[PDB]
Amino acid sequence: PKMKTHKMAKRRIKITGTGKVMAFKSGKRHQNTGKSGDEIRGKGKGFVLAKAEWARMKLMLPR
Amino acid sequence: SKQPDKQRKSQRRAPLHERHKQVRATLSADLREEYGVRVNAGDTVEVLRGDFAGEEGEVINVDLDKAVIHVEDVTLEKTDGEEVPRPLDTSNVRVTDLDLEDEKREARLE
RNA sequence: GGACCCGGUGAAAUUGAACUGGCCGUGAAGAUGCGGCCUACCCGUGGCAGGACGAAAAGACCCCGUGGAGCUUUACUGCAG
RNA sequence: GCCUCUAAGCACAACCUGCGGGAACCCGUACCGCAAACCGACACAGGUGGGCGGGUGCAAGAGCACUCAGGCGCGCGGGAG
RNA sequence: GGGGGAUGACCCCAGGCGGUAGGGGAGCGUUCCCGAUGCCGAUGAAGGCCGACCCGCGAGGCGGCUGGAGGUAAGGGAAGUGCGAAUGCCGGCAUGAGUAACGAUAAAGAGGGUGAGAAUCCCUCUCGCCGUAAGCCCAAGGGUUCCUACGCAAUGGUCGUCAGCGUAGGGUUAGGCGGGACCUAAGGUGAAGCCGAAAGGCGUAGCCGAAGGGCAGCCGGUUAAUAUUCCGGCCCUUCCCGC
RNA sequence: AGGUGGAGCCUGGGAGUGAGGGCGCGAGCGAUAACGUCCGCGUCCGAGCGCGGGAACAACCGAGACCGCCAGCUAAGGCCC
RNA sequence: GAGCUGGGGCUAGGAGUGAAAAGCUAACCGAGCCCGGAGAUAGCUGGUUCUCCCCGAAAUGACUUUAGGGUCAGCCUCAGG
RNA sequence: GAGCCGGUAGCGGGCGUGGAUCCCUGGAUGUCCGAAUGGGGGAACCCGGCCGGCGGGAACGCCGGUCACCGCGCUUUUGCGCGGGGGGAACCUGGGGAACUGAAACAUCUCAGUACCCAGAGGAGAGGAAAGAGAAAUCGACUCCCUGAGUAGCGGCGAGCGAAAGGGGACCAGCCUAAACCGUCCGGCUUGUCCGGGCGGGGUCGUGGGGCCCUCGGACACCGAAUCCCCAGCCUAGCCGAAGCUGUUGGGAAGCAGCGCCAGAGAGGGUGAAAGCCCCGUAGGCGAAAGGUGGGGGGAUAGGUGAGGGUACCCGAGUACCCCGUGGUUCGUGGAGCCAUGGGGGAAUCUGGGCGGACCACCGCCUAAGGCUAAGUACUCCGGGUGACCGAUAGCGCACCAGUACCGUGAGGGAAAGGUGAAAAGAACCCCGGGAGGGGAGUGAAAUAGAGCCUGAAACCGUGGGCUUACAAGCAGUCACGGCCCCGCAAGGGGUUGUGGCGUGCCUAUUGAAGCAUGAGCCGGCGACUCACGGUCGUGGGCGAGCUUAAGCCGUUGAGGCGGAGGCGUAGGGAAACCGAGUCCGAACAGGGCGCAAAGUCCGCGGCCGUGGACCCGAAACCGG
Repeated sequence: PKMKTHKMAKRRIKITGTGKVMAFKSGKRHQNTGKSGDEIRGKGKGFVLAKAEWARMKLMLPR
Repeated sequence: SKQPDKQRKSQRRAPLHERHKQVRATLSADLREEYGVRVNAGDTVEVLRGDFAGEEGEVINVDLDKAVIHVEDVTLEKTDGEEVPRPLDTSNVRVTDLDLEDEKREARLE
């Protein structure tokens, strides 16, 4: 039987039929960061390769 | 009785007469052909195998017990000397003179 | 009084295996077994301890495992009272 | 056990005594037993509680040397030194 | 890899080929399930024992001797499968080694006797060791080890005709000795009573509980063994019926 | 450009070691001391980079071990025994 | 004599007892012993089998209560383009 | 159905077809212990009342039978008559209830409500007609299997834990009582109208019950039992039961050959070496009882409920509901409900009162705060069947004078050890010898099959023979050349070595090893990358929409075949609303994801990855009894 860090599955996660997977930018923001603006324009999404294998897998099945 | 060993279980552990079941057989032409129902046991016959094969003799002792019987004829002598009746391998056993001079013998088998 | 010679009895740890010499050199840096050399018949028993890194025991002194177990206080938390 | 007595029954039949007849069970004993028969896995110079512990000598005394009664020569013997 | 492969195979040359972790491909025997229009063997299943044909090989075949009954699959399937090796587990078997030990330095030696055979048994005569023990006794523990007639295979750290070893037979008797048929402390139980989540805890009286209390005898004889019990002579106690 | 010839690139499954040393050289430290360590450039060994040599000696000079015992040229290194 | 002792019992093993060293608790109690969690976990240690073919490793770098582990890279191998 | 006094084969004696041994079932004895129970007690022993013969009581008095523990009802009277407790491998619910270990620490968490202990029910308990579920105004007992779903979701959001309604399936199934309203009374207070307990009314299934007034209406509706025989199934033995013989190599044949038969029963096993036909009490197939336990099924028992409107109304509970403190639930303090309760307040009887997840309005559901309820799932001590299950170090450890010998005070541990043969025909007799044991004879196919006596290998100890050995080094040894010795694969090889020639053993871990680093004394056998569910690529192949749960049926062999809830692909993009081959950011045509079909899917077989004790053994320790 199987499941998955359901977690990460929650937060950051979720694949495209492409056989690929992505989660939201993730620079700094949302903690400390009076910082700047344009930097703001620094949170869309980030697709990390290689590892996204543990991931996907470990999730595998439903997502 | 549907397995190998349940044969020792309803033959000798059960009714010893079940071993009678063993004294089963036939014999000469007469009697036989005539049928085969209603035995005698300590009757006469003449084996049909083992060196002694094709021999003439009679039924001495219903040994069911040992699992077979003895045939005066069929026998042997020791080494000290004296003669003696050998063991009768139930197997090769023949009976034609169907012991029945005894009205009760003729009222069962022949 | 053993030890030694007789008769009687008759174990035991360790050990891959082995007919296992000294030298001066060497190799993983303290070699009977590798090189050169010198003495060198085959076996034994009564002994004498040096070497076989002899035996005993997978160091207790050491460090390493985000091992364990006991006592301590202004260590953390929690319970008993 | 001895004496005091309620309940209570004796109180010519309750207890004490005297004589005569009658009754008296259950289970334990052998031999070892400062010990090859007991604990130490073994015929292991280890331990194990009570009774006078015979005498002669030593100031006395279960200390001591010899021996009384009784016990035993150790359960492996010779032979060199 | 490439030049034509008919299924093999054959020819060129290029082209290497030492290899532990470790990666890919190919084969071998091992016990089983097929018996994909499969069955051998008393003139041997199989394992064993020994070998100068077949394969790179791990194995094959095959022939000679052994041994008492099996099982083989031409092909695919399945799996408790291949071992020096874990100071591995289990079993046997060698070492040292005919050296180390005889369990207290309280010593023996001689004559006869029995026996197949006696330093190691029996009788006997010298001699040594006890002697507060290497004494008899009561206990506790162990339970036939005790005696008698036979016997030595192993146990006796040598023998062994000896045994506290084997088999057989036999041995231990009590109104008064000890235990009970009497008594309680500790303690343990424990109707009632008291409190636990349940199991349980405590616990009065009464009961269990002993070489503590209490209670009626002793000396001699008598077998291979028993004995205050068996003999006998002497000394008693409790209960019961009668008067 | 390419004489080469046989490495190259992407996708994808299966891995192992995740700590090495030795030598030359250029640097660091260090008594320019160590078979010291510390980074680099090449090699080297990897428990077989097994054989030759330097006596012996992984290892430094030459060498790439498919197999062929009674062929032939050489390497490095040697040719008085 | 806080004397030695037999016999009878009481306490008990995270708790007892202790004229108290952590002693003694059925011959090694710094927390007994048997069965049970259970084949506890165990970067460490060993151990890790029949043949043969093909190629051919790393002992660095980056982050770690991580440094004698292991993630990702770098160097291997096989399938297709 | 004709043999026997059990495994004892041996001596000595005996019962038996005017139905013995033994197979069955129901019996009468059942000594002492053990819940023990009459009383005591270190079990298996020692003690007391009533009856009892009366018994030797030779001119003198005893065992036997018996009897009675204590907690439970209650005919209470002075209490007479019923139940219980002790077990029991595994499985069941309640009562109580833990660390390891994972999280690569560890306090939260996990292992778990597991392991253990306790109580107790049963042959099955568990549970069980709904103050239920959810929302299509849809569903309805409880349970269990598949599925839902590893989803919704819980969380130092880390390791992990991880529901349910709905759909498919097995089964079906429903009932009661306080429940003061009515009347009956019985007992009290003290006469009224109070509480009380036995009788009925009703004694609620899905809202009703009574009490009143008129319509009523005037026989098929059996449960969990109750009942009768019924097929009562089994209970052990029930018994028939097809068909060959000659010849033959053989110590033995059932083999090799010739003819011959069976047949719904060529299942196997025993038969002197392999039979359909020799034995088999087998499958063929029919058989079978007077006693012990069912459904099916037949009947009455049938216990039992079963229609109409109206009325102001009184009638399933002592605590619902609320505050705090825990539980269970997927819920780990949370926006956090339902149900269950530890303490404290302490409502209502049908416009009542909980519920649909804080709460509130409205809608929708349900009617508590007592009880009984077979069947559908679990578990093997028992008996049977079957085996790609084992063969004496494997299997349960234990294939038969083993949970016994044996160490342990105890709890507890806990072994080893099977095989002659066709049957004893098991070795009379003679020999050396105290014997054991060895030499002959005899059984015999063979005893080097010979009494722990089938096969009986190695290691290891012997007896002879070939070769070889005293100026010689290395485990090894292997290459050369020589002599002796044998040529059942001869002009080629065997074996042994005298010399010389080149040579550092073998394993793990190691930068590196001969090793002086460890591993191993020697031989034989055991002994270590497995299985399951998932997922993951590769491949062998069946359809492209592909594919099957659980179950229903069919089943020497037993033959699969139907089952269409589901689940992956059929677009995806997004937190979502939602849009959609387009979409999210945004107010901009600038990018991210995708479109572009290339389409899988099931299965088989594999290299792997997660959960697993899971490559195999290894410790110190923690936790329970």
